[PDB]
Amino acid sequence: MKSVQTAATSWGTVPSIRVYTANNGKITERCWDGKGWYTGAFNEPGDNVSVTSWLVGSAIHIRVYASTGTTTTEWCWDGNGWTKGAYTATN
Amino acid sequence: MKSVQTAATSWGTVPSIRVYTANNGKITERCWDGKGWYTGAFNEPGDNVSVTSWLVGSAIHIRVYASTGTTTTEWCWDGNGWTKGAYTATN
Amino acid sequence: MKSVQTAATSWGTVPSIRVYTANNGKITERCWDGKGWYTGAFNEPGDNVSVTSWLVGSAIHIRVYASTGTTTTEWCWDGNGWTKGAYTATN
Ligand SMILES: OC[C@@]1(O)OC[C@@H](O)[C@@H](O)[C@@H]1O
Ligand SMILES: OC[C@@]1(O)OC[C@@H](O)[C@@H](O)[C@@H]1O
Ligand SMILES: OC[C@@]1(O)OC[C@@H](O)[C@@H](O)[C@@H]1O
Ligand SMILES: OC[C@@]1(O)OC[C@@H](O)[C@@H](O)[C@@H]1O
Ligand SMILES: OC[C@@]1(O)OC[C@@H](O)[C@@H](O)[C@@H]1O
Ligand SMILES: OC[C@@]1(O)OC[C@@H](O)[C@@H](O)[C@@H]1O
Repeated sequence: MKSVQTAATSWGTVPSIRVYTANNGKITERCWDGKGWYTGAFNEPGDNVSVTSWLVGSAIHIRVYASTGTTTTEWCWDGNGWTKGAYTATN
Repeated sequence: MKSVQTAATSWGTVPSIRVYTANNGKITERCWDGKGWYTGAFNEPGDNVSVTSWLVGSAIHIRVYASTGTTTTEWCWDGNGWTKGAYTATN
Repeated sequence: MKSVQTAATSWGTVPSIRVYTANNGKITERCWDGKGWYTGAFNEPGDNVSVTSWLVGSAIHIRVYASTGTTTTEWCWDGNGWTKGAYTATN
């Protein structure tokens, strides 16, 4: 019995938390902004996940690294929707 | 599981570091505060681990996400003990 | 199928990002500082990887925890080359 795999990030002092879970090839996102957990907009394929985030002033930026096989895809949140990032592995 | 699985967080400029290792279904904690590595109070079940933390002043707040199977348990350090948090993977 | 396993850290407001990938027993590093992804100096054996980093002023310090079997090795970046750290899982 394998286990799901998670990645977590947080920012500010409320704080906001985002937890990403890779489960059966699908990565989903749960969100905390101080008043209960809810399901976020991130939904992308992957068996492995890592995450980092940074603030510019008050604006959060999130990068999620989703891996299937040997291919890692980066996904970007910059305040107005998830988009694919430029990340590639060694060529 | 071939190898153990780790997660790490750090805070301040000394820094303090906490490293969580999932090994044989148990997660344990090693701590650095600038003066040598020692074993921390965290000990909970899990095959997978992730962590995030934030400061309020000089006071650290840690959240560890411990997963076994498809069950992810959030553990909260807010200065005095590890308490089960409100996190669920789905409302 | 099995997939590679990653860990990510970031700092500053550009930001700089480092992504560590464990692939078939080797951990390598990809780097972003605003101007394209490139291959970093980090290269160490391991089947699992986690990372944390902290700034002291504008100087970044990175700790990478590489695991093979039950043995976790800490690798330290402090501005001038990767060195093995004092981390042990026991004692
Ligand atoms: O406010 C919720 C939300 O917009 O926060 C930023 C990202 O985590 C999004 O996926 C998420 O749906
Ligand atoms: O704004 C998108 C982006 O430029 O952000 C920094 C890195 O995450 C890049 O790979 C990514 O394409
Ligand atoms: O000083 C050690 C300690 O109290 O630091 C905060 C948490 O990491 C605890 O598990 C840990 O025992
Ligand atoms: O104080 C505990 C708590 O409220 O902290 C913020 C989140 O980690 C919650 O899931 C958790 O229950
Ligand atoms: O500029 C790239 C670099 O020096 O940045 C700090 C560390 O990530 C190093 O491994 C890496 O080669
Ligand atoms: O400067 C290296 C070092 O002292 O930094 C703090 C911890 O990462 C230690 O394990 C490590 O040896």
